[PDB]
This record gives sequence, structure tokens and C-alpha cells, in this order.
Amino acid sequence: EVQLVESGGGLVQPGRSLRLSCAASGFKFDDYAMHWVRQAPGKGLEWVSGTSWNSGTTGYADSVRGRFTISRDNAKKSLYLQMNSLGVEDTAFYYCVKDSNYDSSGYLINNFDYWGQGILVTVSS
Amino acid sequence: DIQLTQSPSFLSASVGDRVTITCRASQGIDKYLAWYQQKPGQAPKVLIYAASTLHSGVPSRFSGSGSGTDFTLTISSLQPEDFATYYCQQLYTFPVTFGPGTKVDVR
Amino acid sequence: TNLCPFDEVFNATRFASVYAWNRKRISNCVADYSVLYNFAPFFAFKCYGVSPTKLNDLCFTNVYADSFVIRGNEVSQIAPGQTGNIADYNYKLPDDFTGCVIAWNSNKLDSKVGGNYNYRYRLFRKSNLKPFERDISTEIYQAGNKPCNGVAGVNCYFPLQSYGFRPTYGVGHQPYRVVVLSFELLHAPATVCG
Repeated sequence: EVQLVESGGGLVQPGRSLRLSCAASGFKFDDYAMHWVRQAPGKGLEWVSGTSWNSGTTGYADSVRGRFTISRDNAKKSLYLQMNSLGVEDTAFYYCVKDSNYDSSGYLINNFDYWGQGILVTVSS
Repeated sequence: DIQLTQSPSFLSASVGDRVTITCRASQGIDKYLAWYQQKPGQAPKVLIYAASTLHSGVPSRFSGSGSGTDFTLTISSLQPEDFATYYCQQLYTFPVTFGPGTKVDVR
Repeated sequence: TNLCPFDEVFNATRFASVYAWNRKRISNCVADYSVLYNFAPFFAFKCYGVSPTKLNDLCFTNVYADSFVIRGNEVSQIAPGQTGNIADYNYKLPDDFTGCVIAWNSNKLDSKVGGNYNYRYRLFRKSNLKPFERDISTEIYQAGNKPCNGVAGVNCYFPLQSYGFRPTYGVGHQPYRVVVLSFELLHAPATVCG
């Protein structure tokens, strides 16, 4: 089926930096888009970032704008999210979520199709 | 940008009942909206995209209707596996935003 | 006995732009065309030289499969011997074309409320095209008066153009995907059959 394993989660101190990772296996990676969505332990879902099939159109939410950066690397079938200047509010489970259509949110046939297991990045120290 | 609100904020329904959940936006988003479901302790999954079309694998009892600004999600015959929370998701343009969440507990 | 893929040509997410149409050398098959009616109700399914009702029981050789995406009211220029801005600059079939032209509406897949500015075509060129040959070079078109020295803007034009593909356009401007099979029928080895 669709297998998305993610790594890089660990207890970190505020003001540091870390890079999240997400491997993909079971589909054609460069034809489908990718996103990232976080979920606080007490709250619901909140959309973090989004990328295209070839990083053509990338957009972030207004809360994590600037502090985060996404990148696509179709060679290793991998996905990268880099977080800088973290706060205490960003303790959440980050789901490496596979989109369905090729490019983005606007197209009618868009639905966040397969969701990874998610890893907790807890930053309180 | 766009803001999504859910009504009601809580329900308690028994097995076999019928439930309707509402979802509104600040503007007209023109049908580009989905619905999701999350049981506690696992990953969420797709139920309906574009408010009228189901994804593969789920049974045909799930159905959504409506267009424009207000959207509805209904199940005619509730099941014991469906006791979970349900989220909206708008898809008009970046930035993507979700709904606050409405959970289904026992009665 | 292995059915060679039409699904990787038809049922795929990315369709290429019309100035670089894909080429899939399809061979060594046992191919049956019963799958073509299940995927979509077609807008225009025209064949030239072979009838679609007897298309199953022949035995072809050197079958190609191309793919691109164009507008609504100019899908009728993907035919033998038409004339316009599509059939002289991006994709021209020869006058003895003997395959099938398939084209269905794809407004749900390839249309944003913003401009879907990926699908592009070539609009200006030095001369016309030979059949079955594409141009991907992006050198600047001279307007014919004076050299521009590789500067876009006045005295020249950038040779490509973008599509909008918005759902508020209508049936004449929403994108159609086009798959054109090219049989080179009745030669010696005849590796593809039914």
C-alpha cells in the first residue's frame, strides 16, 4: 500500500533548530504532492506547510511563516521540513501527509489522502 | 483569510441514530471542501472530498450535501466504529485551514 | 500474455504540456481495448483508418501513445491536416495518419481558481513544423526587424504563452486531455495483437 515513515522527533530546547524527515514507498513520489500538518495534544488539526510536485508553488501558514522551510528531493523519495526559532507552542504531532492531485489546494480533486503515523516534537526543556 | 466554524460543538448519539454536522466559512468557497474523521490514538482518514463525492473503501452510507458557504455531513445509520471526531477542511486557496472539531460520544 | 500498460498513459496525474508531448514506445503486448470505455465518457473519440468496433481483433505494429493538454474549442485541430496555432507549432499529425485521437474533458483535474500557469504552448516561431516533431528550445523569437541580443520585451516576443484554466471560464476554455495513438499498421513483425 502506501508507506510513509518519518523520523527526527526528539526533545529539544526552545531557540534551537531541527530537520524533520519523511521517506515514501508504495507510489510514484514525483507525481503526487506533499504537505505537513501538526496536531497539538489538546487541540485539533492545523495546516503547517505545503509543497508542489517540483517545489513550484510552496506556501506556509501565517503562524509558521518564515521560521519553517520545506524542500522536495525526488531522488531519495524523501521529504524535508526544517524548523528554526521554535517556541513552546509547537509541541505537536507532525503528520507527513500525502496529497492526491499533482499540485495544490485549489484543484477540485484535492484531499489529504494518506497520513503517516506522525512523530511528536516536544519543545519545552 | 478564511475561517471555518463548526456547529454543534458536542453530541451524544446512540447506535442507529442520525447525525448532522454543520460547517460555515467567512466567504463563498464554491464546493472545494472535504470532511475527515479521527479516532483517538490513530491517524485520520478521508471520507468525502468536494462535499459530494466519496473516496474508495468507505461504505455508501456516508453522504454530504450543500454548496456555497454552508456544508452538511450526515450518516443515516450510525455504527459503533464511527464514534470519533469529525473535521472540516476548506480548499479554496493557500493557506489551508481546518475546522475546530466535533466529537461523537456515546449516549 | 502480459497486458502492456495503457493505464500509465491514460490514468496518470501529470499530463505534459503540449510543446513537449510524451512518447511511450509500446511493444511486445497482448493488448485489448476493453479498458478504454470504463475510464471516462469521452468528448471526442475519433479514429482514422480503422473502425473502433473492429479495433480489438486486429494485429498492429509500432504503436505509439502521446499525451498533452489543450483548450476546449481547439481540440478539433488534433486531426490530419488541420491549420491553426496548435497544428503548426506544437503537434502536427501527417496527412496519412492512421491511428486514433482520444480526448475527454478534464475540468476537475487540471483547473485552479488561481491561474494554473504550468501548461504552456508555443505561439511564435521562425517556420512551421514537420509531422511528429516537437520544439522545446526557448530561444527568443525575433520580431523580424532588428536583433534583440537575448532581451525580452520590445522588438521581440517571448515565444511561449500560458493557459489560465479557471473553472469560471466555461466549456470553451477549460482544459481537455488528449491521447493520440499512432499505429504504423501492416508491416512485417506485427508484435502487438489482441
